[PDB]
Amino acid sequence: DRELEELLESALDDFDKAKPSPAPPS
Amino acid sequence: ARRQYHFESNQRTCNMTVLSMLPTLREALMQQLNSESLTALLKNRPSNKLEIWEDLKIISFTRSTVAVYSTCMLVVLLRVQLNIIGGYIYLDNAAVGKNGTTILAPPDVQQQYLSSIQHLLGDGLTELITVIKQAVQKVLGSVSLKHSLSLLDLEQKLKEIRNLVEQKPLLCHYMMPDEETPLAVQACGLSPRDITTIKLLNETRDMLESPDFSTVLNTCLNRGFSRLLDNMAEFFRPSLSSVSLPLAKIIPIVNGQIHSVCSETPSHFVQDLLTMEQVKDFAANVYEAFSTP
Repeated sequence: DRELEELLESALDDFDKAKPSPAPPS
Repeated sequence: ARRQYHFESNQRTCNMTVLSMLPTLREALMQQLNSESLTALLKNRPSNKLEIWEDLKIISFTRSTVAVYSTCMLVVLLRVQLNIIGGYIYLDNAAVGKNGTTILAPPDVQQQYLSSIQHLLGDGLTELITVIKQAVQKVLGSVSLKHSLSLLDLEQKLKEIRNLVEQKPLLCHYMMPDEETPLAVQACGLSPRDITTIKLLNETRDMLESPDFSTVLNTCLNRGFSRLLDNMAEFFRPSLSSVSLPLAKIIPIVNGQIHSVCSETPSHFVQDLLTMEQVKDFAANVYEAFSTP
């Protein structure tokens, strides 16, 4: 209901956090 | 004989081909299941964010589940195709000795045969999305964004999705159109005059329907889903303890997996499949069969 609101806004930040890495010998 | 030598180069050709095609698979999935556009709608915080989240729930899980199936399909289907055509090329090569022999698989036949792959990347993919989307809907549709799943609860959800998919049509149906289909949708510019191509497609269909192919694909799929689960494990951590996350928090994690699953930079995921000994043994049986008179 309102715990919902803070959950959805928190989840949104997690899309960038979930992607893969980059590499140095290239 | 001198076959193992021709067989070994042919295997890496198959590897080049997979890596070469992953961008195309990835790009199609991401255009057809565009979750990044829904997250951009939420970034400019709108009114119906609940409606958009329930959409994203389905899309993220569908995309990643389709990513795993289609990638495993691409690998095994190419192992079949390349070992069928390779075996024919080998016999054409052995028939240059003889006289009154013409070549069965010249470049234009090879190329038309191999273009059959467009179904998997094309209409088959689209139909797979449709079937998997329906399964995710069934399994996750009525599950609140607030519901928590541990890593293993998530694994179990993925298995329930798989059981719905692997029991309306056989998996062979997404790799190849049904025979009752206009020839034209089965290979690029395919017509009744392409006798040899039609014959290769028949033998391919035999292979795809054989139980050994069923086995290899099932093994690949089990590995793929395992590895998908492994890639996600770290996000169910915090430091050796594991947590149950609410579904809304799991969505972004599932969403990002396409970048690892369909990774031309051979992610450990794809190279994983390309080095499986089961896949390699199956390939050698396919090649031995198509390269003997």
